[PDB]
Amino acid sequence: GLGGYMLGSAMSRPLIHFGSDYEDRYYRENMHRYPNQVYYRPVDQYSNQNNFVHDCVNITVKEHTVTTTTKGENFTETDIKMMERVVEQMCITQYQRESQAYYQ
Repeated sequence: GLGGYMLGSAMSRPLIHFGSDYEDRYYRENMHRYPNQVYYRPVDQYSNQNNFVHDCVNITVKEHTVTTTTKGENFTETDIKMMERVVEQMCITQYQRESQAYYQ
């Protein structure tokens, strides 16, 4: 269905904290297990951030999980937490960038 969407070219990874130094590696070493892009629609027709991010996270984390399970990989509950937060941060980033270029 992502023909009816947009996909961002490769993004920054933020360095999200979680609460253990163990998790600093469980994120940082593991970055390649989480997406480097996010799927969306632009601010055209869909000027909100809330359901924009929540649906970007739905679409992207679903699609990325399928793309994992079709390769017989899996994700821990912590992996979903990271994924969700990175994916939200990357979506927020893109939307804030295009929103600012609209707010001008």
